[PDB]
Amino acid sequence: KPHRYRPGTVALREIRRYQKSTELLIRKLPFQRLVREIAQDFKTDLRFQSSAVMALQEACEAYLVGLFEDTNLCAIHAKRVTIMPKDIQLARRIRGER
Amino acid sequence: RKESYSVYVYKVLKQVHPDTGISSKAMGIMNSFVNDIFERIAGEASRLAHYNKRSTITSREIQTAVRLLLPGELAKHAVSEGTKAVTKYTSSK
Amino acid sequence: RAKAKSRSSRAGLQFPVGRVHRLLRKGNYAERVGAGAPVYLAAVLEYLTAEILELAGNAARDNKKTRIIPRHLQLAIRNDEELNKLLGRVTIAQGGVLPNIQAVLLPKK
Amino acid sequence: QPKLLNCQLKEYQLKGLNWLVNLYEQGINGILADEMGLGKTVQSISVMAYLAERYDIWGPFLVVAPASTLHNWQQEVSKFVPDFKVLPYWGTAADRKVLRKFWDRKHTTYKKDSPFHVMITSYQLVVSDVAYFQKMKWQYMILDEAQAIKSSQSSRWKCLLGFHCRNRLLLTGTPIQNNMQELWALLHFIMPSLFDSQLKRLHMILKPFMLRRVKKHVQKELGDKIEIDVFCELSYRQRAMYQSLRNQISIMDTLMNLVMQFRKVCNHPDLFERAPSMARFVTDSGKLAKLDELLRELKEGGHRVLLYFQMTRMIDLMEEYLTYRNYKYCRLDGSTKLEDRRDTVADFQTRPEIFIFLLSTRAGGLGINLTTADTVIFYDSDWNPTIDSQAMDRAHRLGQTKQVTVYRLITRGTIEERIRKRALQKEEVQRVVITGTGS
Amino acid sequence: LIRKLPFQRLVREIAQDFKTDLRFQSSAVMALQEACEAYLVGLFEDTNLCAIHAKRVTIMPKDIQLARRIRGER
Amino acid sequence: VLRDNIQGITKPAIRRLARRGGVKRISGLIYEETRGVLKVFLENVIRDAVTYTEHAKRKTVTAMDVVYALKRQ
Amino acid sequence: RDNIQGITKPAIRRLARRGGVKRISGLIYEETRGVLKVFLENVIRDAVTYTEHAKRKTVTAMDVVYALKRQGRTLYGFGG
DNA sequence: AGTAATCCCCTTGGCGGTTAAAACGCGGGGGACAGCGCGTACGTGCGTTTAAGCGGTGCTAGAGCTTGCTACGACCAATTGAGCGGCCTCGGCACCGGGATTCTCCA
DNA sequence: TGGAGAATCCCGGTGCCGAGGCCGCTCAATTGGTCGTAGCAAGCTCTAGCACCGCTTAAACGCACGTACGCGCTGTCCCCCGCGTTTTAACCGCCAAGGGGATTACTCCC
Ligand SMILES: Nc1ncnc2c1ncn2[C@@H]1O[C@H](COP(=O)(O)OP(=O)(O)O)[C@@H](O)[C@H]1O
Ligand code: ALF
Ligand SMILES: [Mg+2]
Repeated sequence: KPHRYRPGTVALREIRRYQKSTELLIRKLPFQRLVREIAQDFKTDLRFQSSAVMALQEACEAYLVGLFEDTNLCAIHAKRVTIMPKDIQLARRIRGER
Repeated sequence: RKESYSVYVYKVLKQVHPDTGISSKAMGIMNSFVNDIFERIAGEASRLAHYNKRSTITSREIQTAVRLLLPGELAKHAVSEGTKAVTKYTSSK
Repeated sequence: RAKAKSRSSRAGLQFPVGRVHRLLRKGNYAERVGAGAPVYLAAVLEYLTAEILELAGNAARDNKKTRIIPRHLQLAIRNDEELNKLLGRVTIAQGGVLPNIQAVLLPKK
Repeated sequence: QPKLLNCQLKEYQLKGLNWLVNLYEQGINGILADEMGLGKTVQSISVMAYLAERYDIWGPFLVVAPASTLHNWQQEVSKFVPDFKVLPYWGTAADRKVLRKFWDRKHTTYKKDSPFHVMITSYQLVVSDVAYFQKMKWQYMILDEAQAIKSSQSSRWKCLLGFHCRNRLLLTGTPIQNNMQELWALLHFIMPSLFDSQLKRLHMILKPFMLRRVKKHVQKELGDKIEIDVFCELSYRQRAMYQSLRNQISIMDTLMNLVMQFRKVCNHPDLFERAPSMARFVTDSGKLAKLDELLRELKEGGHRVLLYFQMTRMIDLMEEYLTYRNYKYCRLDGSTKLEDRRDTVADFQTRPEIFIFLLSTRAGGLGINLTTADTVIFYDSDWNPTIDSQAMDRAHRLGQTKQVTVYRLITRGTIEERIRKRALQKEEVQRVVITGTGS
Repeated sequence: LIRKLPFQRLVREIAQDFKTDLRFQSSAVMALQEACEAYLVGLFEDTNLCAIHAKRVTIMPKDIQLARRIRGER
Repeated sequence: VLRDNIQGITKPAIRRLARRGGVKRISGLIYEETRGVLKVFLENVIRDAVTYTEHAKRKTVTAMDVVYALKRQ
Repeated sequence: RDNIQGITKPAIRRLARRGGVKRISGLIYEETRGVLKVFLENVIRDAVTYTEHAKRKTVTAMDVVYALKRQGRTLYGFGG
């Protein structure tokens, strides 16, 4: 029989890994292509500096990491340990994005 | 020819922590921090002059700006540092 | 033609009272810039730079590092209540986050 | 002569070395203005090898060339002194940064151990890296085809003027070019203490500062440039366009536009707007018809041909025509990278299966050998006559294997007439302003 | 909604910390009151969503604290 | 000196403000929590409004000083 | 094209770990992709507006930083 | 003074591989969620009393505006040295490996 | 309580690349004098902010009391986690291209 950590144990071990670190968590090349797509939707035959798509990635990831915190507090404010779409929808409505 | 605060940041760093270095990316955030707070103060000083109908950005404008933009204890310590720097610029030339 | 000594040296500052005078003019914040206004501002810019780097040098020392890193700036800025209030809408490149796990998430007995 | 050369100088080149040495030892500058193909790139090496063997100067020597010539220098310098140490300062910025590591400032005269004696670079690099070319001092400078300097308003004149160089030598094909102030820029460059800012007196004051031998007196085995100004004729499509475009002159009062727009359709109407078949494409240009006929006659003759174009888009259209027929070819224009220039010139010179070389007038005209061609066709002509002369003498050159012939595809009745007439005038004027060996 | 006189006295009481014997223009009080009522109304909205999200209908102090925490007021 | 005037925003007033926010039912602990919210807000408005007042060396706080304090929120 | 699907499930997981989240409904992932692109659809259009109004045919790092700063998300490190 | 060629540089695109990250399958566990019972805590209504609101009176602090001038900043030309771009190097930090200590889970 | 084993830490070694200091120079900060004006100063006007009184009645408070709703408990089931397998595309490097921006040449027009 294999040894097995319980459900939720490695979620905590992962939290302690992605907190306490600074690496970018979205893969570089996929984010570039999404940015180029959204750029095409606004102005064709644009170009981007490397530091422009880096600057744009850093702002996005910080926005999503900071958003999840507010949804975790919504989840934890209900009885739940699990975040659900209605927590994002409440968080963004309290923030005033929604 | 670009211009940077890096040499002035180093000469503050080597005062507060003469042993301690700074990485270029950290120095970049120091440039961004100085630029952002310089412009935030000057922006309020502009508005304080504008509100008063005055053509001059005095040290009085920057004092009232500093007491608006900074938290209560950073405000008082900064106002202290600023008021003595001017008081030693005055009584020189 | 006397031997020039910088307006910073006379004010007693590292930060450049000259650039702060020019930049207060180039930005056209107002028509006229007082003589002491660049001095007062250059002193506050120098002071706040020391506040950041004092706490960040401590945090660098805690990490057993000789050299300050964007991580240490974030830790300093968020640990100090007033820097955190001064920068509560600023994202720092490669700052990361504070280690913070909500109490309910830690395992039961 | 310096035994370091591992080569003989020719008779005329040895007197040329003596002149160049005399100017150096007397502390004065001059122009080596020998006719194209007589060997100025060799006399330039001989004086460095003398400064090595006679005085152990061993550099630093700066050698500034047009970009397509830079491999001609790199190779021939290595030939005419096997022991010289050559720095090839060209490439991307990162490559030049790696090359610049060898610019020792600390010795103003280089030891024979120094990592170079001679440095070859582009007329664009000396202006692009000027801040690095300043903060340096040169024992000698060659400007390898100095008619590039002839505009005193050019930055490459303003910059190279002040490089802190103890002596300077210009090589040129014919220095007189458009006029006399455009000569003074070359004279001021070498001797700004003397010249600062009647046509009988010049011959007696340029003589100390110029040497100007000519290929009737030198290399007599290079039989004359047989030439056929063809005076071919428009075709129906071109003349419909030409008349519709010449009508614009009647409406006018814009030749600054139209002379190009006229010469575009003089070359091929598909440059203006494209037609679907080779029968139309060959025959709807009077030039391309007469060219295709002549190329057939030449290929049956076993000739190998250089075609010069003024418009690079015509090198594309000609390259369609060539690929739609049986002809193996090379291309060399100002869009090519320098290694492509090196190899295509070497490829053409390697093997006689290649029929035709397409060359742009300027990028392909200036200064590297094509001595296994035998026929030169100006499909279009340079409106400065001197540049067509350099192009002709890339074939008509020392080592030229066979009797050269030259063709020029003048379209009768077009704006092409004005251009070759005025080139004919200007080459006459240029022989008013010079005739005589110099020294 | 708030009674005018006890808001004036609240304003006076608060202001006395910063400068003794300030004066307040009558319009300046209303500009503070109309901002405070609008701020409290707009916060109770955000708390009511927190209650409704936690399946309560009765708003509770942890709803105010969650509203402010997400608005960044704390 | 004045004191305890934060009890001048009564509990019915907090009801009206909550009902205007759509609240159906109100915990009895809200009423003191609302005062800890209003006080921390109204302090940091008036701090700026007075800082704008005294800069012009005046003594009445004007509606313009309030507007500039709110504009700093 | 749908490079929004290139914001994969593990990446959204990693971001939620840094956000301190223990357990994630599988419905969160498609919600998070919708939220991310609505962010990018505002920052890039302002960053492009800067490049267009300043008459350049490339987008620089500082165009983004002005675009962020103008929407209240000041970024230090990329100029700024 | 114009327009076209030439040449630099820097961004985009493609090709190959290699391996690290994403996707997929599957058991089970424990957390989401509906259901239940109670009890206490909030909404309602009434009688009480408290002071907010209004109309009216009185005073003076000080907001707001004009006059007069000189102290202070704008403007220019000559001087110079503080600050930037380029080049070099060695030491700090990362990355690895291997044994030591810690923590988690089923017994 | 123990134990096994995975996961996290530590200690020393390796090496590489970026931090810290040096060098040349330019151009931006400083010195010196001029000149205009604005805002600091003294002075008048009267607005409106503060204070007090007295009345009215609508708003606030204390209390009774019913029942609507918050909260801990119980049961279930479904669905997201932990771990092995399969596979795909992100990363790296190297070559091409093209494009654009600066410069240079030559002619026509003024
Ligand atoms: N003395 C010589 N011995 C052998 N070859 C020579 C000599 N002089 C010139 N050549 C050849 O003449 C050819 C063209 O000479 P070059 O100097 O390049 O002409 P240009 O005057 O246009 O530079 C070169 O290939 C060179 O090898
Ligand atoms: F001197 Al030449 F082509 F004539 F290089
Ligand atoms: Mg030559």
